Amino acid sequence: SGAIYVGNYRVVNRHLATHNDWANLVWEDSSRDLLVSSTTAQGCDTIARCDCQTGVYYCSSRRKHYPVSFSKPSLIFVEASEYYPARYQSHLMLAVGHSEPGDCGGILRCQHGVVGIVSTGGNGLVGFADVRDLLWLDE
Ligand SMILES: Cc1ocnc1CCNC(=O)c1nn(C)c2ccccc12
Ligand SMILES: [Zn+2]
Repeated sequence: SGAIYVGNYRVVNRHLATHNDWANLVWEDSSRDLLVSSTTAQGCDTIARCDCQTGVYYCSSRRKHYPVSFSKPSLIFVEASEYYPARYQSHLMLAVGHSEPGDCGGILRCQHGVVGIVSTGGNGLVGFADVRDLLWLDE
């Protein structure tokens, strides 16, 4: 689990969005596994605006943060789970690292701010849904 709080928005994995997230829907993209809902409280996370390929992510299944190198956001085939059939996921970044399903929502951060959230994984790889292109999160 996990979310990003920036301005009047909450960014979550679309497969983990709650009934309240869907009732306050701002934008969602199934191919990205992202959903953004509106909030009453102002959030103060900072979204990175950069092309970094190194950063640190939180891994709840190890209670640890790990530094990784990751690929630029791209269209990648992702195997099925109970939440989606196998399909191409867009704006996905991969790194070598540990993850389990419940690690979704863990934040990846570089020196500039939040890069994305854990979304996929397996075989020693962890995939992150990028948020750096969503310029509207700051306005
Ligand atoms: C976005 C997406 O695509 C398909 N199902 C999902 C959503 C469900 N995701 C997973 O099942 C999953 N997430 N991570 C980090 C893992 C690590 C090891 C094994 C499985 C997973
Ligand atoms: Zn950066």
